[PDB]
Amino acid sequence: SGAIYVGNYRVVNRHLATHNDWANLVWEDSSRDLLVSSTTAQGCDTIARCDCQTGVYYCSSRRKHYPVSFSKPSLIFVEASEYYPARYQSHLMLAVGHSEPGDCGGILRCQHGVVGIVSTGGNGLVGFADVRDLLWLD
Ligand SMILES: COc1ccccc1[C@@H](NC(C)=O)C(=O)N1CCC[C@H](C(N)=O)C1
Ligand SMILES: [Zn+2]
Repeated sequence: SGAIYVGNYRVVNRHLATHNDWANLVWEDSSRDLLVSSTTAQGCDTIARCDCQTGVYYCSSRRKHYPVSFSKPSLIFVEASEYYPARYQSHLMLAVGHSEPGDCGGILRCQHGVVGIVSTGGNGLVGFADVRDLLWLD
């Protein structure tokens, strides 16, 4: 689990969005595994606007932060799960690092701010849903 809180927006993995997120829906994209909802209180986070390919992410299954080298946002095949059919997920960045299904929502950050959140993984890989292109979050 995990969310980004920026301005009057809450960014979460679409497959983990609550009844409340859907009732205050601003934008969602099944192909990116992202959902944005509106909030009344002002958020604590700031978004990176950069081309960084190194950063640090929080891994809840280890209660630890790990440094990562990650690929540019791209279209990657993701096997069927209990939440989605087999499909291509867009705006996804892969990296070598530990992740388990419940790690989704962990924030990836560079020196410029929030880059994205954990969305995929398996076998020593961790994938992050990019949010740096969503300029309207600011
Ligand atoms: C953090 O994700 C994982 C970690 C370890 C193992 C497996 C995973 C993920 N499976 C894959 C095929 O990437 C996973 O559990 N997902 C279920 C929820 C939706 C996710 C998505 N489609 O973006 C996929
Ligand atoms: Zn950066």
